[PDB]
Amino acid sequence: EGGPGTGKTVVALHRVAYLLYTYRKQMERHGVLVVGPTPAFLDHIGRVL
Amino acid sequence: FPMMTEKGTFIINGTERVVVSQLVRSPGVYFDETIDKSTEKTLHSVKVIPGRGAWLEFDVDKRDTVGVRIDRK
Repeated sequence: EGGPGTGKTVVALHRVAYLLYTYRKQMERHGVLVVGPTPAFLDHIGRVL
Repeated sequence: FPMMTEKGTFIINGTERVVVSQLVRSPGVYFDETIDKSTEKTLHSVKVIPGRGAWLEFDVDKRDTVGVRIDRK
């Protein structure tokens, strides 16, 4: 949780990448569920993921 | 009680016979890993296999829950 303009989204995606590399044995077959408020936000995630 | 000769054989009705050693799976707890064809997920299971008695199996299924099968029920 952080005030606006702190880039929380990219930090969270970096955290996700770190988790999915470190524990790839336990998660790679299960995948990731990315939940977003609008389709445009999910397109943004698809761009920066 | 039939007795073994010095040659390692049994004389049964005058005929010389031999008893061969049988290779068998030992009783114990055996863990196994397989792939769920429906999801390609990795599932684990374990069987406790006794010399005599009911079987006891545990497993982690594709929905990430731990379950038990008792007496193959």
